[PDB]
Amino acid sequence: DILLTQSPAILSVSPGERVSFSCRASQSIGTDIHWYQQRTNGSPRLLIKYASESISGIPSRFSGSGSGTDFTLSINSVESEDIANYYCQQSNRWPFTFGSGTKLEI
Amino acid sequence: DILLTQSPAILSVSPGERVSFSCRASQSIGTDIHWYQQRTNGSPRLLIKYASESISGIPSRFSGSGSGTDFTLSINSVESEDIANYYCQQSNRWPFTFGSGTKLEI
Amino acid sequence: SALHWRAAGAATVLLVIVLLAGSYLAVLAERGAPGAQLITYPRALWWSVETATTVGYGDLYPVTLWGRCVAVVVMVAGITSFGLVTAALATWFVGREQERRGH
Amino acid sequence: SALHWRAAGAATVLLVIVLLAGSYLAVLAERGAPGAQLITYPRALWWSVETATTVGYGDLYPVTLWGRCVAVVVMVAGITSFGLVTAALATWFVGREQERRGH
Amino acid sequence: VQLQQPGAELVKPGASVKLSCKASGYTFTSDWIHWVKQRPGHGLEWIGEIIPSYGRANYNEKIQKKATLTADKSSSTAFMQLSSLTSEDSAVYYCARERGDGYFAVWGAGTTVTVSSAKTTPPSVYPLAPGSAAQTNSMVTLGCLVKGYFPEPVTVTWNSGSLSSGVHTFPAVLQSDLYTLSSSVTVPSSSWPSETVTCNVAHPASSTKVDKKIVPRD
Ligand SMILES: CCCCCCCCCCCC(=O)OC[C@H](CO)OC(=O)CCCCCCCC
Ligand SMILES: CCCCCCCCCCCC(=O)OC[C@H](CO)OC(=O)CCCCCCCC
Ligand SMILES: CCCC[N+](CCCC)(CCCC)CCCC
Ligand SMILES: CCCCCCCCCO
Ligand SMILES: CCCCCCCCCO
Ligand SMILES: [K+]
Ligand SMILES: [K+]
Repeated sequence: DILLTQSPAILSVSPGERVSFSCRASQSIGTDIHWYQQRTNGSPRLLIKYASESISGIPSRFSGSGSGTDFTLSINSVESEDIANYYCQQSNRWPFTFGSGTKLEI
Repeated sequence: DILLTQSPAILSVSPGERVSFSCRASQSIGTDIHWYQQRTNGSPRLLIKYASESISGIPSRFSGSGSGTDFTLSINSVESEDIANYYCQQSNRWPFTFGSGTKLEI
Repeated sequence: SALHWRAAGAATVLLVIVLLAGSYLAVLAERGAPGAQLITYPRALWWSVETATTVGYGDLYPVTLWGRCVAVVVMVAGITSFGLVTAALATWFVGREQERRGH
Repeated sequence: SALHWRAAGAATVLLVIVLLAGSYLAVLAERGAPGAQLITYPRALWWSVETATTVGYGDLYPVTLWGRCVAVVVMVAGITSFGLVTAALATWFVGREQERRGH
Repeated sequence: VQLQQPGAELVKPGASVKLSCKASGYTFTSDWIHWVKQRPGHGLEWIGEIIPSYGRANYNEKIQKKATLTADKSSSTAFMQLSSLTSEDSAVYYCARERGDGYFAVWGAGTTVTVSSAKTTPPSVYPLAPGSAAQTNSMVTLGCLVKGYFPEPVTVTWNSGSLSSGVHTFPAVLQSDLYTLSSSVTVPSSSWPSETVTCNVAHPASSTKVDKKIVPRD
């Protein structure tokens, strides 16, 4: 099935900077990638769908880009509340599959 | 023609564990992969067809997964009788071809 | 209200239903098959429209037996409906030509 | 039992036979050609159905000369049969419209 | 609250449990309910899916099949039957809803499943108040000790949720079949004794939820 590789497992950044998470798919999947945020002891929370479509109720600080096999989730001006684990998820081919996850660290 | 690579030539595992064989195809072949078991001095015996379809008369212990270019044959709870050579075979493009084989060792 | 026109209309409504049912049935038939892409409704619907018209883009197609079975029903429904419209236009053209000659 | 209806039916049975023969002939024609994919009956049959309808998915096609020859027979049989049905519907529509006018 | 999942389930090796996910809100026929497995510290693993308005279920074939999906259209509840479990099957299991569009718009709080021979033990909540001879600053730190409970899920709140700032709830520590943790709360020193401060502790597995006010020592 489709393998989603999440580049650096950990991402350390300074308060206020722009930060980017990477999601590499083992095969072309168009824009059928979705991003989720999971805080300590919380459950997954959909942030971006179809690589770039913003979700209602999500800070405009969050945005996504890419298509094919390379995707990026971006946060303009990081901050405390953004500390969490981030995961990509594909819905192009059946088994759906999830990425290994990327932890944001300030 | 289509090349089928069988990852570790030998697989050593403890009694009762779950074990997985790998079959990598040089090109996308859908689910047209089949697995065979061959014991010492015995002849090949079809275990799984089309990557995951179980065969009548085969222990439920055996299962297969994958599609595209990565396939896996799995055995839940290995045991003596399972000691053998395992081969994958593709029927996607003509020459049919076989894998190099993987020997299970307990 | 003539028969050929009612048929044309009935065929349209029917084709629309086939597309919809087909979209739903395809997802239900394909999910569970490794490598399948006809697994969400929005694109399944686009797939059915491109199957009924036979536009042939090659971007989506069924890989399971039931999906293919569903695929045939949609193909045939599509080819048949568009052909029925052709027939309804012929009946129209033949009738008014007869008038243009008196009868 | 009118001619156009019998023809429609005869065309259906005939098309079904062409599909089947085509499925068998394609495998026989393609096996032996490096890179060929029309080499098993189940998908060959799906291939013939998608060739007769011209749905155009692009997932299977012949690479040898005889397979292509077989492919033409199926294409033509398909396009012709579905067109014959169109013609049978036109004959129906024209006849009942004539009634709706007396004659 | 989209997906309602029980907080926890204790299971003996070899045994089997049946998890539930009660949904509500906008429900369609095209809805799929998914189950995801998360082992502590690791990532998300897709288990399987079910289409309720038809009962069809699909499972992830790359892993050992320990689940069985089912649904009850009337009570809008999805069920997952985990059979013959072992330490490997211990984890949090989430359920999610998918509108046939490929993404999980909504998740359940998740159900922590623990597999061991140990017995359910409710915790002992002890208060943590400063020593009579401890200087003070604009802020004062209080806390409460949740000790000797087993099945891992315990939820700590202060003033039944009304107090959330200045709170830290440390990860349980396991020793001899019993987990133990502490939670700390920080309020302005000028307002503690005055305005009460209570730590609430709910322990899902024992269907308990004890309260404990934090007052100064004798
Ligand atoms: C010689 C004449 C042709 C005979 C062809 C064999 C009989 C047809 C299907 C057998 C199914 C099977 O056991 O296989 C399913 C197949 C492989 O598992 O996958 C498939 O899903 C291919 C299905 C093809 C669907 C064709 C639909 C036509 C409306
Ligand atoms: C200028 C007008 C066009 C002339 C084209 C040349 C004559 C046609 C075929 C020659 C065959 C050959 O010697 O070659 C076989 C070919 C290559 O080996 O492979 C092929 O299989 C291509 C075959 C094309 C089949 C067309 C079927 C039409 C019903
Ligand atoms: C000779 C090719 C004919 C293709 N048709 C008609 C032309 C369409 C531009 C496609 C109909 C699609 C509704 C008929 C296919 C009949 C199988
Ligand atoms: C002839 C009825 C449509 C084909 C059957 C669809 C079944 C989908 C899987 O449950
Ligand atoms: C015109 C008859 C069908 C085409 C010939 C098929 C031959 C297959 C290979 O033996
Ligand atoms: K076409
Ligand atoms: K095409």
